[PDB]
Amino acid sequence: MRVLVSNDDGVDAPGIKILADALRNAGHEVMVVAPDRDRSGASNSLTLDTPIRAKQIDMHTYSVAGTPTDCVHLALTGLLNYDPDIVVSGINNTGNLGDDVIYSGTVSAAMEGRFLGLPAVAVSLVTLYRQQAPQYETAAHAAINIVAQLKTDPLPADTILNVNVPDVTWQQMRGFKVTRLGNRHRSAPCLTQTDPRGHTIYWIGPAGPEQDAGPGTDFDAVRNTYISITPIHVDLTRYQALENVTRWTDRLTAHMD
Amino acid sequence: MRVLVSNDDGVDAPGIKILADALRNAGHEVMVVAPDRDRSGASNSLTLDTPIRAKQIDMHTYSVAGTPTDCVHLALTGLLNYDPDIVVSGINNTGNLGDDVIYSGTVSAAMEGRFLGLPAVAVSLVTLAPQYETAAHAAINIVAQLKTDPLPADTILNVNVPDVTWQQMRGFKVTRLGNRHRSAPCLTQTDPRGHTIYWIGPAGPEQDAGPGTDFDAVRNTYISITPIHVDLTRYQALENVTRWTDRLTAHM
Ligand SMILES: [Mn+2]
Ligand SMILES: [Mn+2]
Repeated sequence: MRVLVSNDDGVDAPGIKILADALRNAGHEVMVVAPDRDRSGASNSLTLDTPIRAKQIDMHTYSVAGTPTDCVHLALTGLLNYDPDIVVSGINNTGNLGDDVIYSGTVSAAMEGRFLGLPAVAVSLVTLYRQQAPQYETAAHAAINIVAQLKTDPLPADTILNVNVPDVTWQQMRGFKVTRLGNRHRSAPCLTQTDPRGHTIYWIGPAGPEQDAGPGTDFDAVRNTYISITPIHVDLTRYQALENVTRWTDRLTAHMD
Repeated sequence: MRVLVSNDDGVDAPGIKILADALRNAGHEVMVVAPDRDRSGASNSLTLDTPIRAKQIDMHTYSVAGTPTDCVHLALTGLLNYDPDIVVSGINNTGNLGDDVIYSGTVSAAMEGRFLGLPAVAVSLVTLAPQYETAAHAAINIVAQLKTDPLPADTILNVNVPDVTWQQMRGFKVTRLGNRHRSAPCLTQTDPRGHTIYWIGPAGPEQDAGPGTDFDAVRNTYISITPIHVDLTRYQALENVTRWTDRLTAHM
């Protein structure tokens, strides 16, 4: 099939190079459009006030000076003469779990893919301890299997998949599981120290034992050497609360003017 | 009741000062913790690699050099001997509609307060002499209503206000999120030097902003209220994916 590939670490990242090579060996056609450098640390929204620069690296690669949402949007609206069937973002050098997903760069690229009517998948690697080469080939192998399964057995396509792969060899993996998002921000206290000049500074400390990381969550599966799969929303409207708020607003109207 | 106020425009912004004064005149207790500069245009994630600095301006005001999420988090984890009942963010100088909400700085503050177990509301002004007094009058009425009539507290209210006088306002309406940028083509132009540049085109031919949306409400001079998610987990799809994953495993 015809696949598009993007990320948020940059076009020169080793994670995006291995992912692309694995797909071509499977018999797919792959185009790549990625940022010129690491974009993590800035806003994810679209640029509308200024024009955007772009240059070509090779016959299959384009470099873009902007956000990862700009990359996917332009590629499907006239930048190229190419009609893909699916969008894949990755592979990230750091995991994306729990309540950190909403502001993730890797996820943002897949989000823009579904807005235009295409199923999308996000893939991350769970590394630890910041000369050991990461197991990128392991994450790539899991990607080519999910894609081939979506081809024959499609999904309702009103959802995107978030995937996290443990940093080990394939022979040590234990299997696949479907999980939910957990929480961690609640159990993070603050700290107080002094700089070399004697001014008070503040740190955000580590997580405590009272965190939501029990059985059923994505945090629990990755610690037991399992691959996590979590379906997430695409529309932030809570429809199951509309009828109640409407009656709540009716009372507010009569109490005022 | 006790209220915690924050924003993303700045601690010296006129929008946050009027909001705070109106709440105190209503009989509530107010404490302000806001960013030091107009940091509208950066990431909203928590800071973990570097320490954060903070200064106390007066009796009820703190200036923080970090994201609006850093403001709310620190204020509820030991910075203050204060136990608020609700968090309010605003008032923003522009609007927040459609698919611009997910990456909004104003919303990010209200989002963090919910993770710590507190109800939150975001307020924005739809600017096309700003009418901040009109938005402030609408805020105090909603706050007082929440005390007597509580909500399931698994949702956040997103509020937008038209830029007119109170005498011209027509009422309140419950809406849903619309859309405007899912059909904007790519345009090709040249810079004064000869290079090639690309613009993202304006709103396309057919957009999703009809009856019921949040765009349509403010265009006809109404106040929009939209309940939004906090947990991005789609529980209504866990059944199909499970069976789908089983067939994936059974492919050897
Ligand atoms: Mn990254
Ligand atoms: Mn702002």
